[PDB]
Amino acid sequence: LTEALPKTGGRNNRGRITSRFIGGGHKRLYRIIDFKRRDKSGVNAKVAAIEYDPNRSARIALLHYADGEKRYILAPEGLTVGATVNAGPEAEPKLGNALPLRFVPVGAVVHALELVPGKGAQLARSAGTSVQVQGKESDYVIVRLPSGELRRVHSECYATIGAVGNAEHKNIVLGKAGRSRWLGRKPHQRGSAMNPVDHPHGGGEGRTGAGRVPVTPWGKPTKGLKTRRKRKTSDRFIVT
Amino acid sequence: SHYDILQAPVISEKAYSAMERGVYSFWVSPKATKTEIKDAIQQAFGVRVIGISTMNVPGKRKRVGRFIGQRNDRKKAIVRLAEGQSIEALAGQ
RNA sequence: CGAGCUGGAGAUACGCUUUGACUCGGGGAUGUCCGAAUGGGGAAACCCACCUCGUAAGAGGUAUCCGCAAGGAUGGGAACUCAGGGAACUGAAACAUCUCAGUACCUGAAGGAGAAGAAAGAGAAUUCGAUUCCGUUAGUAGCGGCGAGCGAACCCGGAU
RNA sequence: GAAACGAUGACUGAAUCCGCGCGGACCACCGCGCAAGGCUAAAUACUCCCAGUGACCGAUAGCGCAUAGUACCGUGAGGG
RNA sequence: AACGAUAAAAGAAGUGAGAAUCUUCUUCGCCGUAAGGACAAGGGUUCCUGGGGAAGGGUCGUCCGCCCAGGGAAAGUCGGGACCUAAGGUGAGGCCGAACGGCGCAGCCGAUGGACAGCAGGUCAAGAUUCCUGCACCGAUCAUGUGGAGUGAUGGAGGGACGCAUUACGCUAUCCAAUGCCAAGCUAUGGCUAUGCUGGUUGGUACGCUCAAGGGCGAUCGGGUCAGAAAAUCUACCGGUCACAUGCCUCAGACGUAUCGGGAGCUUCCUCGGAAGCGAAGUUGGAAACGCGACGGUGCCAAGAAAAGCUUCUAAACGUUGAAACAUGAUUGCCCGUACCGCAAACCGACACAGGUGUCCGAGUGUCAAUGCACUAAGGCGCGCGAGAGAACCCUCGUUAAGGAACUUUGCAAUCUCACCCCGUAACUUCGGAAGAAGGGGUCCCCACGCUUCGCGUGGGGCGCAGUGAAUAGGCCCAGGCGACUGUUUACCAAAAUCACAGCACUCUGCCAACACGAACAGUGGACGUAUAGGGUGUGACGCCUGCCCGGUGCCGGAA
Ligand SMILES: [Mg+2]
Ligand SMILES: [Mg+2]
Ligand SMILES: [Mg+2]
Ligand SMILES: [Mg+2]
Ligand SMILES: [Mg+2]
Ligand SMILES: [Mg+2]
Ligand SMILES: [Mg+2]
Repeated sequence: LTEALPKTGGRNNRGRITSRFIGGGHKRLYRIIDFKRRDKSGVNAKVAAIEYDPNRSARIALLHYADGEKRYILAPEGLTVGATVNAGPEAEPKLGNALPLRFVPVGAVVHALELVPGKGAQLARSAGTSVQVQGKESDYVIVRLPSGELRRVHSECYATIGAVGNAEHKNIVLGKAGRSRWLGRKPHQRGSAMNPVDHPHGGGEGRTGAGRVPVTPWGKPTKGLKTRRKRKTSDRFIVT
Repeated sequence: SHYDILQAPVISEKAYSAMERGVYSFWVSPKATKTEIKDAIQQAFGVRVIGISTMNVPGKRKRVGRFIGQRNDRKKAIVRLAEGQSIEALAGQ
């Protein structure tokens, strides 16, 4: 049980319900996690403890850097209490060390991957997710992201050795409605159980369906929702 | 100034018997706070107040005439003086 | 002004008045608190401060936007004026262009009025000579699912 | 529309008085004007308020009121 | 027609023009986890006193929550402000927008949370942690004395700081019992003559070598600057030195002593009923919190506000000749709330309306237990028409010969069953269940003996038609459809086979994500998340499974 900030609940924007469903669940305080790790380069840290920290799905390791500054870090699958850890270019590719992709070997499994130097971790953060290094290009490294997509991440971006913790959300089977409620409000309200007024599927006389669409107009099974943007150049082979 | 503030003394059977124990009651300005009320009595009567308690009082009448009526609005201050009590000759009343 | 007055209040008491009350004109001086509201806060009319002078009482100051400053501005107006924005019912015996109509409404700015105004003009006389307003031209010329229907201007006569 | 002229959001972007704009595509000729700077009384519109008048009303009329935006209704706008 | 719940009433005495209805006495009946009592909201003088008697009061009023007049409401310590922050609101500057305006960091506003000093009694007709009496406490300013030097932000750190379930030990509030104590008298109907009957049986404070469960705590010298913007003697980290039991520190509460208080009643006067004076006893044993000791123990996953006050640090600063702190005087003590109604005749419901309304206290006997059920204390009330009669019919009830579903759309309705203990218990199954299956027996009173008690067990005896003797109080079973299950819904004709659900799938989305709100190159939600995540569609536990057709339509992919 250790220090953090309060994460007050909210399911609607500066007015009305914008992200559908979302509502119940326990109180939960926000724990500040170290995603950047750069300002602690060269300083060694000891894994004080791993902790149950909601807001995440992935475990959290309580780190103590020899200077006195205690920081929380995404605990990776394998990290134990007492195991030392360091950040920077001058840092070994060992369990829990933060080092840019240029110093990171090929085929070597990583997580907490950035996208722009500084900013912080943005890829493979959930438990069990990992990015595997494919092979260095120019001032960019090709990687295999959790989805299966290949991205050009510029070598200068930090990473953490190993796959993310919390083994597997598998034996977690919820079981009863209300385990869902311990977290988020009655989800999936069928649009076919709605009225012509309410949603496009809604209406008719009994059980049905006729054209396949979401809440508003669109269509959902197979329809490229992606834009014709810049980031497409720093990307290779999408599908799955 | 002094001489304003304390509008009138409190008449009633309870104020007259409170008098008999050196305790004086007045209808004062509803805005005239305890300290200002303390000073005004102290000066105008030439006596020291050892304690002061006060409270605001509402109104509302009509006998006849569709003139729904209206309030009046007071504040009643009740003071106790140190051992050598009495106020003027307007205490024996 | 010249004997009354003491508000409607018709009610008793106290009184005031030719050393000119009362009422009528016209200027002053007071003018709590809220309200643009303006020290800060606020569920108007309440709560809480700081500065300066001051014998305590008490008096003055503490909003933002223009500009050296002087000095100006915020808010309020029944309708009328111009501007930004701008419907539908309705009519077309249905309706979509069209109509209702740049009407209703909202919003901004302002005044006792405003707007507009001193020809890169009107129009065919090598006439006129800033603008507005009224008469008339004239339901003309023209517009128009050339349908419903819409509808000028010059000339000339006047207000100025 | 044969649709000129004004105006202008986007993109362009001239001449300087043997110059420039217009005269209902457009060209010639004839004719009327000086843009891209500003100010401006008067006649005109209205009626919160005041006065005068009326083949206007006179208490179910005339303003909603012989005075009330009250009583009363409504959470409120509002209605009365 | 009705006069607003079937919780009653009776008589006597009084008052008055007038009395079923107002007052007083004596009974009666009704509530008593309430129909008693204390708030909050809301209402606004309805409160008390004297008077009234037109309307209001479903009747009558001599009365009232009505009408008139007078009065009553007292705070340094209670609640709110002069303190703090949450959601939210606002917001100089800053980001957008035809106008009006929309956002938005710090800050500010905002309690429903944090913080913080007073307890016991007395008493107006009507106020009381507010007034009076007794004795406290808090802050500030100053006077005196001790101290003899530091004080220690707008900043740092510690602290405030927080779940759900279950539970060990001590306690108190509070409750019971008795041939404990104290007080008052008397009783007789047949008895008792007190070992009967009735009532009362200790609060505040101070001091105390007295008994005491339970709760709380490491101390100090160092090292790195790379951590807290900087500094720190503070805090974090690593290390060295004594950390078993103990050891410190605090004492819920009990006991003793003293003192102020209260205390059953007794007493004197009385303008009819109050006022004043006095004042006994303080036991032994049992029970006992949701309160207190306490931030205790254990277990669990869904992982349980912030900010100020507070404590500790240094920056700046004034300073060491007059410090901070302690101690004893004195002085000081602002504003608003405080009556009354407040599960209701004073609030919301047009109505003195069978409805609704958040919190707290809520006694005794009996009953495994209990805030259930019956009766009942304290207390409150008999519901603002009444009186007769004893028809049809209608409503709410009790019993019912013989029969027992023949009723009917349908056992609709109403019976039967009904608590606790012992015995006993089926198919089927997901191995939990089905189960309170089904069915049987016990149940009161006395005495003896045995034992873990309020008690229970064995034995013998007694009484009635009958012993959970009244009240509360499952009828059960076989088979099928649908839906797995708990759950949700049509406020006011539909509770369901609807919706949701755990689980499955297709699919989209690489992050300024897809998607969604929006004047908007604003802002925001998805998400302080990141593909073991998020959107959308469908199916709907679990088991076995999920086939054929790609022509048309849509979606993805090709391009000569
Ligand atoms: Mg008449
Ligand atoms: Mg009027
Ligand atoms: Mg905000
Ligand atoms: Mg009867
Ligand atoms: Mg007869
Ligand atoms: Mg079958
Ligand atoms: Mg079901």
